[PDB]
Amino acid sequence: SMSYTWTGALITPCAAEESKLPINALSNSLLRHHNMVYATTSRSAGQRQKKVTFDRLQVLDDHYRDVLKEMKAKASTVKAKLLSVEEACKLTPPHSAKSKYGYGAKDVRNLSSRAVNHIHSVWKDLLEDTVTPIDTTIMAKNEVFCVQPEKGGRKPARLIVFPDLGVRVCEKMALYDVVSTLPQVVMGSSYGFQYSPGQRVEFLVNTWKSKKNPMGFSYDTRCFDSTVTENDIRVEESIYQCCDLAPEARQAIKSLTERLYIGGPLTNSKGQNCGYRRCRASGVLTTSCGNTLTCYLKASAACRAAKLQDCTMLVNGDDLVVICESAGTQEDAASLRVFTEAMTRYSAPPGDPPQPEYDLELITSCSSNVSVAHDASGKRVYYLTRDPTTPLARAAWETARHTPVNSWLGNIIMYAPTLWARMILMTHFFSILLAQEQLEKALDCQIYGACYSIEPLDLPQIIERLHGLSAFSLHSYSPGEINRVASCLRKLGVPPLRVWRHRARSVRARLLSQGGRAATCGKYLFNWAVKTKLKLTPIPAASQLDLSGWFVAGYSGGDIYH
Ligand SMILES: CC(C)Oc1ccc(CC[C@@]2(C3CCCC3)CC(O)=CC(=O)O2)cc1F
Repeated sequence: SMSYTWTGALITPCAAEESKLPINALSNSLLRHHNMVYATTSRSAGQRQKKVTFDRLQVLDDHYRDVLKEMKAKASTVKAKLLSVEEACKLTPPHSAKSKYGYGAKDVRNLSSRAVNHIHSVWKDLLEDTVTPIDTTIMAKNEVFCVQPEKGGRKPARLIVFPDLGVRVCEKMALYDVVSTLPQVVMGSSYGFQYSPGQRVEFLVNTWKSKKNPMGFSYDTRCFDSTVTENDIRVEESIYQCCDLAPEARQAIKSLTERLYIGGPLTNSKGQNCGYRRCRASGVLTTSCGNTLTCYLKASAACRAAKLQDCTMLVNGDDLVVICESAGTQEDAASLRVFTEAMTRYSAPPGDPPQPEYDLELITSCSSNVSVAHDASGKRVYYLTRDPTTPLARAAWETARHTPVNSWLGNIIMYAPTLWARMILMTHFFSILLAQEQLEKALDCQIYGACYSIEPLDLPQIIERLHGLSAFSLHSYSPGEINRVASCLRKLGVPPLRVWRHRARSVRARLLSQGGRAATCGKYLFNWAVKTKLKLTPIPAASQLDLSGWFVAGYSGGDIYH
């Protein structure tokens, strides 16, 4: 069936859209080639519509059925509970999309009578009615990228499809416990969202070492959300239903599946009918869990079809990496084609065709790769990095323009040991926080799709707990990593190391001069910038820091605030 049908009504914005990085003294000090940085807008929604719209053909075989049976068996070991209206309300981001029924996210969080009553009525309706398609809004996302000259043309806007706030709270009540606990039970060590960046590195390295002649590949599905069929979504529901659930949960899950998850009408911000969806909704609670299960099922079966030897998968939504035993270069290329053919039959055709890789450092998954640097003792150590282009472009935008959610803070947290997060992101943003006297102000950021309020002054202990003390003393980064950063700095027009070091020393001195948590930031985050090093001992606050909850599950598109 067609992933989408369209009426001709436009996908409309509801606020002004800026497409060019503005000229701004603060962002200019970070990167001067502002014309390289753009944001997507509703103007390119038509381009995206064409890309996401196609007929899916799906044929299922014995391998598919076998894997599904195994997954259901694991799912049957899971007991999940309904959330109360209170608990669900508390998971709603403060700035989540308001309801069309006269209340917003703040009212939901405050347990406002108008909010809570409508939620109860939506829930009751889910129980009474298991057929009527539920309305969704479709919007073009405004996301920031750098121009890729070698590729041609800007990325068009991604779309988001989401039901009303009232429905989203009901999804949490029925399914929050399921989507938080089920994936790890079903997929075990293959479930990527259970890992911190360091734990992800550990899993990848150990998996690589477990093979005699390791070979790995990332598999890019062409528009994964759109490839997801009614069958796939019903199969996901059948997996959910294997859980030990309350009767009202079972009914609500069945209802949400029939009325929302399988498909439904698309409405623009002007209230006009834009068309109809028969694929994954990108803005529902089950997007991440559904994609992860479905990607895992199809890939596991395709591994068997391709007769890959000892395939180990790591899955995060639609992001898939496979590590296996090499059968030789020609044999590997042939087996990857068979894998691709199998995935295609399952309705997960390739974007870029998968390529066998024999160096672990060259495998990119979740937009990231393992690399090597040296710790204080000179020992080679593994850590997670990524190309810094998008992080830096977004940092520049977030410098020039105010936004609730700050990718830069998430990037510092997740990539704290990296050359670029330390040299550039920490230096740049602490200089701004110093200038603004806003070090004490908590900021919102995203980790694995969930939103968190984080105090920048807590960064030293957060980094220690997450990455260890070595994050503050890594040096001698790999030539490949240094070269990649070098290319980025040239492309974006970012100042060189000598400039960042100078800026960092000044930032550090000021932080130190202020005492308290500010001084701890100066000492630990910027020790790299000084000749006369300070001794970096374990921070007492880090030992009593429970960073569990951060890496339990993925919630991208799921409207989750922790
Ligand atoms: C990209 C290239 C043209 O320039 C650089 C080369 C190396 C580095 C790393 C410098 C280093 C890090 C420490 C954390 C931030 C800067 C690590 C290192 O090996 C020595 C050092 O003085 O600091 C940055 C650079 F910007």
